[PDB]
Amino acid sequence: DPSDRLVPELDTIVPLESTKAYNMVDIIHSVVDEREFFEIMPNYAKNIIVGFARMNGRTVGIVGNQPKVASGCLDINSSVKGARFVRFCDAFNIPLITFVDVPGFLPGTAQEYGGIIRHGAKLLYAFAEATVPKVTVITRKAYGGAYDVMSSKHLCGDTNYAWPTAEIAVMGAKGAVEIIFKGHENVEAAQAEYIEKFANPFPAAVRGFVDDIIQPSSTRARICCDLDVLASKKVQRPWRKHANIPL
Amino acid sequence: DPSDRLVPELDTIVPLESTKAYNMVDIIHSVVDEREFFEIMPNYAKNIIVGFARMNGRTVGIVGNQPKVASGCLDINSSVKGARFVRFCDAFNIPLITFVDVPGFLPGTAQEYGGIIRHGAKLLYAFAEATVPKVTVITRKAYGGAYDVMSSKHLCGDTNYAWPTAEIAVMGAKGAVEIIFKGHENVEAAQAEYIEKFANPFPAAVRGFVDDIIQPSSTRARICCDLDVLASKKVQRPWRKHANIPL
Amino acid sequence: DPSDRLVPELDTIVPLESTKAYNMVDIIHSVVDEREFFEIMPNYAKNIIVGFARMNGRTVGIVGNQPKVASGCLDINSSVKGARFVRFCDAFNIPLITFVDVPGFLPGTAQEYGGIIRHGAKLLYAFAEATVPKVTVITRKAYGGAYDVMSSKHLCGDTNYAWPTAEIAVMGAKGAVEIIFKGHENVEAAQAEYIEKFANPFPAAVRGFVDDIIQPSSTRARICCDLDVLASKKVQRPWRKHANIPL
Amino acid sequence: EVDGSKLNVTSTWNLASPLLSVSVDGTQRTVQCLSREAGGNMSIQFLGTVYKVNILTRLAAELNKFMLEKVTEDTSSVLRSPMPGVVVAVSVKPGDAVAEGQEICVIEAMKMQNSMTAGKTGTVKSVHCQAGDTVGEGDLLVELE
Amino acid sequence: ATSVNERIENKRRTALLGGGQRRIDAQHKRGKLTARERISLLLDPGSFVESDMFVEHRCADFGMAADKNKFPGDSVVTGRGRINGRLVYVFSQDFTVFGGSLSGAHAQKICKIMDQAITVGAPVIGLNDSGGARIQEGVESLAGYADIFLRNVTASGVIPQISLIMGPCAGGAVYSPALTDFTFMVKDTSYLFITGPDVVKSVTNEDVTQEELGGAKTHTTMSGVAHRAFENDVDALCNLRDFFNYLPLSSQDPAPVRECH
Amino acid sequence: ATSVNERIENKRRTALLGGGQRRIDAQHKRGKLTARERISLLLDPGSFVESDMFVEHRCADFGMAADKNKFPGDSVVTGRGRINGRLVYVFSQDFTVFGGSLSGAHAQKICKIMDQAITVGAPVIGLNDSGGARIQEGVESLAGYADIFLRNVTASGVIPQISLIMGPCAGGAVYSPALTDFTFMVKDTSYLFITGPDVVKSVTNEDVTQEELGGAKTHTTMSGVAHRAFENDVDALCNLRDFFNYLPLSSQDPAPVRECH
Ligand SMILES: CCC(=O)SCCNC(=O)CCNC(=O)[C@H](O)C(C)(C)COP(=O)(O)OP(=O)(O)OC[C@H]1O[C@@H](n2cnc3c(N)ncnc32)[C@H](O)[C@@H]1OP(=O)(O)O
Ligand SMILES: CCC(=O)SCCNC(=O)CCNC(=O)[C@H](O)C(C)(C)COP(=O)(O)OP(=O)(O)OC[C@H]1O[C@@H](n2cnc3c(N)ncnc32)[C@H](O)[C@@H]1OP(=O)(O)O
Repeated sequence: DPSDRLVPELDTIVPLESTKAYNMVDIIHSVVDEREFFEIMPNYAKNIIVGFARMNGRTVGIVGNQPKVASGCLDINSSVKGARFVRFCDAFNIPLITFVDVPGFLPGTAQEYGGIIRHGAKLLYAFAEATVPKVTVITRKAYGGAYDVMSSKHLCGDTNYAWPTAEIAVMGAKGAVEIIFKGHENVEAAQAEYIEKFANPFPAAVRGFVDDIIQPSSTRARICCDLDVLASKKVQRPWRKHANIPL
Repeated sequence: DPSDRLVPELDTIVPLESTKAYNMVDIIHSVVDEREFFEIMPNYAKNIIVGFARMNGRTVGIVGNQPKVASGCLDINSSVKGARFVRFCDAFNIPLITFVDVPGFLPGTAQEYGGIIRHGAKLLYAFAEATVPKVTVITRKAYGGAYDVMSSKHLCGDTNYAWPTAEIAVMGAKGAVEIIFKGHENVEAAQAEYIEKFANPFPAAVRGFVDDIIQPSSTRARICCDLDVLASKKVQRPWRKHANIPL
Repeated sequence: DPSDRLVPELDTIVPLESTKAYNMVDIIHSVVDEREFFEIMPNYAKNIIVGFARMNGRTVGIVGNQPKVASGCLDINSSVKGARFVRFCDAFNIPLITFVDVPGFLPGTAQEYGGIIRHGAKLLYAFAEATVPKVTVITRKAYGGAYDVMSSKHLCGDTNYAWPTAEIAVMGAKGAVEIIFKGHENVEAAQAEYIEKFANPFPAAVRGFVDDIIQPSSTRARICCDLDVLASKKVQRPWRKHANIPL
Repeated sequence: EVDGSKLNVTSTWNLASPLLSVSVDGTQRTVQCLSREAGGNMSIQFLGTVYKVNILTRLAAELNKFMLEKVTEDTSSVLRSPMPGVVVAVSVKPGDAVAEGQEICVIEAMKMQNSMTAGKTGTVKSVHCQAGDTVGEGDLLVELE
Repeated sequence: ATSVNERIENKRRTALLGGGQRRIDAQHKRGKLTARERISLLLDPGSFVESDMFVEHRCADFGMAADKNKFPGDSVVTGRGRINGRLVYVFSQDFTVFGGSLSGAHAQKICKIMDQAITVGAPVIGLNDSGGARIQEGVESLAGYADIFLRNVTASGVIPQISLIMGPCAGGAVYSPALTDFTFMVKDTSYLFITGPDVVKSVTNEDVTQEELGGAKTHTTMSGVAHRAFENDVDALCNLRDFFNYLPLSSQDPAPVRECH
Repeated sequence: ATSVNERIENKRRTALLGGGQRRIDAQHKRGKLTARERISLLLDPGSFVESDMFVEHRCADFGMAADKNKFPGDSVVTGRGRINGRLVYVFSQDFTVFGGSLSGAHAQKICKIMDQAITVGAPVIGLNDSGGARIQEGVESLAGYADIFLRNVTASGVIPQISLIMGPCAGGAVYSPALTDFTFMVKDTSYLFITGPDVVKSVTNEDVTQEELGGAKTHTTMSGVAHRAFENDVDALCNLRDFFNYLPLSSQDPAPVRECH
């Protein structure tokens, strides 16, 4: 498979409306070499996808959100499943590629009573300590703290990309206007300005949180070149016996 | 000498007018233990003071500006002497104390032909490379790249302090109003907003470029304390045979 | 360019008389591959030549004396430029080749007032700490401390060669005769035996300060061979954060 | 392909040897590369004559159009010294008017005596050539109007 | 004359009072202390040193550029002190202004204190009372959260990190305490939850009280997130002082040894 | 209907346009190229990957928050490329907007590419064309200069840093080239000085010309600051390419070896 192969069928895979879901495995198949993907835990915590693939002949780890199942939300099982896989990939010099489409964490008393905070911390730490090259692509949305947990640029990430449909926001628009504009009682326009100004990758791109906004059809060619230049990545960290995983 | 003794004689040592000068050696004597100071090159490049003193019994290197001669401006000889002294102090684990009162570098064609850029880079490298504890106090002013040259907070400095008479800005008020305001054609009140909005240590404190705005009388008590916290400072740098100093 | 190419044109480039000068650039061009040389600072401090070239395909740094300008005497600018270039070449594992023809340092009150001692120590240190392979060839003269400053054998140099026209001595014949035989008042012969005995490379050769006395036409075929065996040079030095260059 | 014409050039392409043997459309030629610079200048001895060429890439060639041509002070009015030898006598002193074909100085070198003449009409402002002087090649001697 | 001085004392007293006396009274009527009172109670007397006392946020939209919205310190009090003579670095969230929500300056102060602590090799103690991130701040709050998380992960196993939650903590203000080594809670006044009860009712259609959703009892008896719960702020701070004596200052140090009678 | 796509395309077009066609024409009439053309000549064809394309300044003082002076890119274009197959990281300062003065975004982009280069272990090339610092921005420019200086000092002896001054560099834009390993200039178009001739006349009371005060000849003949001078931008870039062919990529690599004939 040529490294600069164009992948045009991803140009319209993401639906225009945010209430309709798609399959991230389709994107993963379209991007990786020969459309071959060894998925790990394919029938457990389906709202997250982890696996091994190849880019330009080099084995890579793939972690992504699944909007088809549970609207792509994060929970305990997905957090643990992603965290251990990321830790293994980091431990053995395997590069990581992340596909981000997440509205946040799954709410409810069952998640709080199970310790969702601990497992979210597990996943955040797993992406945080990684010293292998990391390439991140935001497809549709990344809301709230989940945006940090999904290998953002500020976790010593290497390259971050955003598709034209990306939405890096603090939270949902309705909650944002209800917490900002309380007594304004004129939300009809406030929706217009808020959507026009913050429902796009522009706030993140204007301050360098994403390297560039790329066309989806050039995703693969964008990743491989990065993996060509990041193969010699080498960083140093303070000495310790080990760290304290939030298990 | 008790490490917490006050120095009220420094309360009004800085003159109100920016034209009147003062002796920084008086401040150095008032700050150090037993008012004992071993000056290096006291008769060469007199617009800068370098020397050895003691704080709480610990040997410290002192670098400061001399507004008495050349209005505290930096030039070839002062930069070279300060850079060499700072390099020696860093090489032998001697903490550095800096007193900053500098309006910039000395203008003239002689300085340009002599290589003022190279020697300014010498001093900047000497202050930036040092990994020993560095305590900085700004007395009256710090303008332009000289403020960067004099061990600013952004050169991996440890503690930076400003007296109430300090002022940090890109350059003088006249030049700023003449470069920014051209079409207003009336510098009558615009001078007033610029002066009472930027001729003070408030911008740097607001961005957090200085840890605190301390009273001069506490300076010694402010330094010695810090000086015993930073005794265990330890940082790591990338490996190299040696660096290429701009000599 | 074959590594064993002879250069017969160098066999007579050195004039017999000690007053007439030649061009070191011709020697450098003849020695190097394809006679291609990247001059560094060509129009400033022209009494010394530094630059980059290729030998058997590998990058080498060249420093040499220029007898055309100031009879090859060292001064402020030449010392600074050579020291900086040598430091850069040593820092990035670039082998150094030196051509030595120097009668000493340039005398005068302008050089003493400018601190010729400091910059001479700069250059001497620059060769002294270098751990990359260095190959020295003496063409005509090496007098006094300048011979030490020009990467002598005793600075942990690797190979040192002398042409048949080389001459290593404490100073010229004159000062030696009027110092040794000040009271003898028999200089008419003392000149003759002193010239016959010490105005030749034999005093350096018999004490072992030069590896061999080589024909000029075989210079290149020599140097390449040395660069073939010194590529794996590895030395050890005492630990330090950094040293104190005499800047 | 030069201006449409298609040719084939084959050789061992040894860039270090002083002489290069190539074959253009079967015709065997021998050339020399006397000079070469990173800016594109190249002096090539071909058919016994040295030609100076400037080779650039298409993008560099099209971007070179914005470069301002540096003004040079070589607007004639000065004659150098073709003879690298010794001048016997000088027939021109400062302030003298000169004309085309007017001999300025007589200078000899290598068993030959040559008397160079002014190539244009003018008046000298400063004379840098004196009788019985050793003057190398390419040395200014006269500065006319 | 020079007007810089009296402005310095105005900013000093504004920082000391935080966000006015009314907000402090509201804080006290809930049985909760202020950030500076907690700092004074936790550290040795006459040993606390401020850091970044004169900072404000850089926000300029949604009317945040008005002088009524500019608070020196910006919802966090950061500095260093000593407990029983041993050095420590502390930060305390200020619920008085903007509900303690994190902004650019807030995260900058926390990151600076953490960097200084990891440079010197001293533990970090954090008192948490924050309503989440500033929505009108923008994506800057997300960057601050990510920077703090990266510094917690980097400092994990190098210097001890202790968290004490003294109030509500919603949104992104819960991952940082989880990354620290130990987590302590205050009964009846502290909370820990990703989303509020209103969102739970809206999505999962079930009514729940904040206390039974993220209270100290829930997080100390059935979820395993917090390590201990204390009666109130004073008792929690005294127990934190007692507990700090057990731990070494850094991983380069051996286990602390005290005199035994 | 999504309006994001045409906004993206419009800001792509404005970013490639720099600061308008009028300023590009006025900058071409001086015999100088723009940053993008310089990078196109310097690197291999079809090998430039640009980073931080939509980054804009965050200044909101002196009326610079208006949309009339919000240029994407913000006076610098940064990225990575290959010279003869060897990786390199380049930044080029854009004199088109605000005289190429450095902002928070400008220094942020340069620091980003410097950090990437030092992490990967590749050289850095800087095409310097900057009139100084943004006076309207204040201490942010000083912080940016100090960050660049710290990165230059830290990267000294680790990766080769090359500066090519292709325009007038005044004020703080002169220390960063001085800390780099090599410094090259372009004749009749590039200048290097701390204070301009006007300030020299105001203080020292003596007339000096732009070229004599800071021209290429002054710094390559009598000052010892620059290492080489070239006729024009194209010649300078070709010679810089040839010179870069000599050096190794990192200090942890042996001297480069080519093939001989
Ligand atoms: C990265 C992940 C994210 O995006 S987190 C987004 C923010 N998450 C939130 O939950 C904010 C909503 N806040 C709340 O629900 C309440 O303040 C909670 C957390 C329940 C606190 O309980 P309670 O003791 O009753 O406080 P309160 O209702 O009296 O509020 C007082 C003042 O606090 C402020 N506050 C709180 N959070 C924020 C915030 N994120 N941004 C800005 N302001 C905040 C409120 O403005 C409120 O102001 P006021 O005094 O009522 O006028
Ligand atoms: C921390 C270090 C410092 O304190 S640096 C302080 C700045 N020092 C200065 O001398 C002012 C900067 N400008 C200059 O030096 C000269 O204008 C230089 C750079 C030589 C320009 O040369 P020249 O081509 O002949 O003038 P020009 O009119 O064609 O270009 C000027 C246009 O560019 C702009 N410019 C330039 N520098 C800045 C700057 N630092 N900040 C903001 N804008 C700058 C000018 O506004 C001007 O714009 P415009 O086209 O007149 O609208």
